[PDB]
Amino acid sequence: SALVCDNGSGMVKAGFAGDDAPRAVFPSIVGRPRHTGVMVGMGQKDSYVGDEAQSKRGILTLRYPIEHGIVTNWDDMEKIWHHTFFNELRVAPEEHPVLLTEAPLNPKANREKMTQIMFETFNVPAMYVAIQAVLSLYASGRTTGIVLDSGDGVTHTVPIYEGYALPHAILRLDLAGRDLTDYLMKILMERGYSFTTTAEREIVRDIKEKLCYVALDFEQEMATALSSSALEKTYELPDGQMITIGNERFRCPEVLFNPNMIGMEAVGIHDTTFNSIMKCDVDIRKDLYNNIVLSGGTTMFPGIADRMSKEITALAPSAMKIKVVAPPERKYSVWIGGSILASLSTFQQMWIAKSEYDESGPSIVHRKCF
Amino acid sequence: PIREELYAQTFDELIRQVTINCAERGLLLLRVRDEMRMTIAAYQTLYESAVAFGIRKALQTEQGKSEMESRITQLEGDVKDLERQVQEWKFKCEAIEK
Amino acid sequence: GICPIREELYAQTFDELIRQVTINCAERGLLLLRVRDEMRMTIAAYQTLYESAVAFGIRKALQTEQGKSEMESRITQLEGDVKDLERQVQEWKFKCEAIEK
Ligand SMILES: Nc1ncnc2c1ncn2[C@@H]1O[C@H](COP(=O)(O)OP(=O)(O)OP(=O)(O)O)[C@@H](O)[C@H]1O
Repeated sequence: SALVCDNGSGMVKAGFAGDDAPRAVFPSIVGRPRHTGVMVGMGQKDSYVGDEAQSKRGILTLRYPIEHGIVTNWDDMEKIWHHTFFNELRVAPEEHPVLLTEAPLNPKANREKMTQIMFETFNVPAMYVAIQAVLSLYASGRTTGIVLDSGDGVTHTVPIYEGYALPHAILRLDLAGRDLTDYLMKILMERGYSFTTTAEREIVRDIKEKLCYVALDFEQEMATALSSSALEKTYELPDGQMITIGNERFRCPEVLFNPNMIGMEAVGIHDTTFNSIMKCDVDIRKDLYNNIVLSGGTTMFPGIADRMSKEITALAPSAMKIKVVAPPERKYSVWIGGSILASLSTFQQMWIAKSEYDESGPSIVHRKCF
Repeated sequence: PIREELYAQTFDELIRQVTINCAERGLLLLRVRDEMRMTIAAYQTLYESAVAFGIRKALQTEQGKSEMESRITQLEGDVKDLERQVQEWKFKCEAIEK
Repeated sequence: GICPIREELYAQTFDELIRQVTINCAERGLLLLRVRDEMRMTIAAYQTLYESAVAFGIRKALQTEQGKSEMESRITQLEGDVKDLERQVQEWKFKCEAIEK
């Protein structure tokens, strides 16, 4: 009798509690139809959401509600919530308690307004919200350590001790899988092709999801690519065309590793992780080294864990051993963390009752959220 | 409509037939109609809940907009007062120079 | 709560049961199939009614929303002008007061 769902900047997921996978996951997009004449279509709706928006994107104008893990609008956000509850899930919002994710270090005003929208327009019985990173960590069973929540839109290096995140140690970076899509498009253009529309963006992200490579030394990788053409792998098109792929496969995470190729003036992922652990006190640094996880949609690249291991060892003192994990299903680890947290007898104690909102304003509730 | 009650009676008599056949399958037949009724009630409750959500959202957006125009009026009045203060202090400085 | 997989599995069980009862005697299976189809059409009508209710809710939600982005922009620009006037007032206060001393 519980529901859990995400706030992903893209490809948002939703499902019940105590399950191995979300019930339904769909792009987090809302859009309205433009004003025209003869409706050439059947079964039209008010404002299509998610998969319907993807299917009929050519006849819609759409606005993404959540940017870099932070939701800009609120009307679009509640539209998404309505769509999830009443189309994909067919569930009563008044009935079940609901658990919701939360981007690390969000403004108190944003959190409190989000809770009040959850509770007033929906009249939910008892709603709770937790940070995505803690759930992602708990997904791998680990209770302390560093988490590289490198999701779509935003990346967050977050360490955890005592089972809860460290506020002052949290670091933020706006590197994104969408940024990687832009990099892949640019690379494919100087290879020479035509990719400018949103359908072409969809094709590009499909290509990158199907094919990518993470290796150790980009110099020797490029040398091998220019010498031999065996790794020059082919890929289909929706129409009968065949496009062959080279160095861009290795370039897909090179921009992740060194933001200078995109000119972000930031540092690499390994650099950010090392900076975060240095911000951490020297006591639990060995345990944080032993507990390294990669949770996020972008953390699915093949052979990335070993590269992060090499980089952190190189930039770390040699005296202590590291340990980086790579769960088989890292994308949904937030959903699994939410589900396992919900399916706990003691967790029912930390719910936020409707009566509490009735008796007091949500400020003390934002305090209680811990 | 009204066909449903007669259909329920006929299906219960069909249950009588299958339970004079008297297999454990009859218990399954009692269950399938139970979850038919369950999903019917769920559909009705979800319909009423959708209507309630609609009206509640209307109320919330209306109250938010109302306090919005209150803020508009107060801020405009503050702008007028501050402008007046600007001219007053300009004249004070000029008079001090004189 | 309702679940498509639950509905599909129960439909499969109903098919197996109707197969058994038809093997017993076919007419009972004919009646059971007709009853199955009739509450199937009833639940289809209920689902359509619910979808209509959802469409009503979202349509009226848009109607009540009706813009206010220009409103928020007006909020921003007006408060900016307010703080500008505040700072100018304090600056002129300080300047004239110092000249007076
Ligand atoms: N096979 C794949 N390999 C690598 N990356 C992928 C793959 N499939 C999808 N992605 C990336 O994962 C991203 C979305 O992942 P996910 O939904 O887990 O994170 P998110 O919740 O959107 O991020 P955030 O929480 O920061 O908003 C997409 O931007 C996409 O580029």
